[PDB]
Amino acid sequence: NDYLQRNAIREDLESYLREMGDVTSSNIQNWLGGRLLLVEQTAQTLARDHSPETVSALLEQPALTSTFSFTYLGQQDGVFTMRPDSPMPAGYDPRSRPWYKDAVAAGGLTLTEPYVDAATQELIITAATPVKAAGNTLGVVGGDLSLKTLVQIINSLDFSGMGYAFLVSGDGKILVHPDKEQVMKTLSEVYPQNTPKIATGFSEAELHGHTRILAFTPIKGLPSVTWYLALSIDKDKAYA
Ligand SMILES: CC[C@H](C)[C@H](N)C(=O)O
Repeated sequence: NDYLQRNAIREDLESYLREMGDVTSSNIQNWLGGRLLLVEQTAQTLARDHSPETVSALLEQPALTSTFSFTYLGQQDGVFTMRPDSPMPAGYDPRSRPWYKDAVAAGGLTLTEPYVDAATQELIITAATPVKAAGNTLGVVGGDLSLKTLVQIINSLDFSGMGYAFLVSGDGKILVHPDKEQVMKTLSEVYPQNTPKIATGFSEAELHGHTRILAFTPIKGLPSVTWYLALSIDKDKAYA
């Protein structure tokens, strides 16, 4: 009867959303991965040669400057070198920054959560890794990514007009979202009454007057972090 057909329709939809979540998660994994690779390659080059002349020429290579807003080296002694140039706030110390600390704590590649950029003052995410030469940490290489760029990547398609995608941490922190007002809120703040759980399937919740279906897919291949690709789908539209 109705209930079994209700379930048949629901499972069909969940199957479709699962597919979508999978290949969308892979897409963002692979996009982020190319950037992680540049940072890794850059740090490994610097481990062998970090003279001021090499640092300058390296950070100026177009494969970096056309990929990141800024690419930079923060050294163990606090010295900072960045391309391209920017006005910089007084007091700046790269060793105090989230990207530096996250990279050293991970002992290798990392992605920060959004943090307030020192110069542009906007939220950004950074790919970073320590520069290690024979066990000696010389400093950390970082490359900055705009949140705007990331929302574009995971929202390449509009899911038949059913909804959109966002990024969220395992602890429920919204990292990247089409709605700037939702960024760095938690799932619990956005959904105080009936909070979607990250494990391990599908949830309904109410947003802006409408029932949405939320589904979370792990993003693999992100070193040191546990992030999910979330689909947020208008429920009534989806079943139509
Ligand atoms: C100017 C920005 C620097 C390079 C980095 N994104 C930071 O805020 O620490």
